[PDB]
Amino acid sequence: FQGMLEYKREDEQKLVKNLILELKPRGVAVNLIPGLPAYILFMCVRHADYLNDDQKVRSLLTSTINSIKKVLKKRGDDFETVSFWLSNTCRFLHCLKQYSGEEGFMKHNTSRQNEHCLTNFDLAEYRQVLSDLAIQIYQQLVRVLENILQPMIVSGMLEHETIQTYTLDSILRQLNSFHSVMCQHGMDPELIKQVVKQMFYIVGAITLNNLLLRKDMCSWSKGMQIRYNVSQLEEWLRDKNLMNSGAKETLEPLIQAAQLLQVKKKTDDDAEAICSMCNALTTAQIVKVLNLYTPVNEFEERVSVSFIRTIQMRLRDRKDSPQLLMDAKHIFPVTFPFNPSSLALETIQIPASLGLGFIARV
Repeated sequence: FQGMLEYKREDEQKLVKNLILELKPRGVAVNLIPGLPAYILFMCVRHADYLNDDQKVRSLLTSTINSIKKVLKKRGDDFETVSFWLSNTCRFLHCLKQYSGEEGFMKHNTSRQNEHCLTNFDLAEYRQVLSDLAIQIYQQLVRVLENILQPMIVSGMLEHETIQTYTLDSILRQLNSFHSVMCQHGMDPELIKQVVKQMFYIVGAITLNNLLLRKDMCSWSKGMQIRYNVSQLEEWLRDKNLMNSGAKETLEPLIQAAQLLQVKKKTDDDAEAICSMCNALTTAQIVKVLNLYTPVNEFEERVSVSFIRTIQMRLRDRKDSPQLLMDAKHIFPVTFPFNPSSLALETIQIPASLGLGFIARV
């Protein structure tokens, strides 16, 4: 057994139907072996390459890419399905690299993986197409994230009192559910990191925008509440070993506005402390918070106009962005760094549960 799979030309549509269109991401086999559809499809590409059959290679790659697009048009609003196919598209791309035969992708191969490289076809142009597809799938993934998270944020980060409708705990359970689905799917760790940064940004940007929009959100105690909430999100990062994901950093402007809500706002020293601390907020965002600041406790006092004027004067030369509200729909641009797999293709078994009886091991 050489780690290849053969199938008849006429069964190609049946092949992508069972491996892609109708393949359930919760299937027991694809859970035991994350990436299974990708590997099976790749072992199919290998046999077509071996036969030197250009029509068959062309046809299979096209049916594969088009089937993935078809699943995402149909079920693209379901996180599990999109996550599953971002992972498998990525893995398929990795395989085509790992086993391309190009010496640069061979650095981490075993001797036996090297024997499995493609020999007749340079598939570089397909790789580029696949990469672009993953970008689009990733963008869909983030939009699904945003759609589920956005109704949870104000209620859970701002309105619900966490220090004596959605709660912080709701948000944290969502984040967990997202994370564990991606882990189940075997998504690249480096890509999970980016999804997590993106999620933290959504949470942060929506919370901050509300501060910039509502007087009843700008008090000492809200600021206190926001810092407490953030520290829970940081603990979530810490527990997941995601402290170098960049996700903490996306919360920095929110943290500085929450700190802005809490500090002294009367003296020139207070004016100066604020300008030193708030290096991740624009002059516009700073001045907004100050203008909106409305005491909720007796120990809080109104920010005077002269104080605000003072703060504008100190930031006169800083040349900030005019930005006020943040785009909660911004997507940090993503990369898919090559991630070679240690799976031995010759060990791979096609589970009867996939209905692939019409393909043969070679």
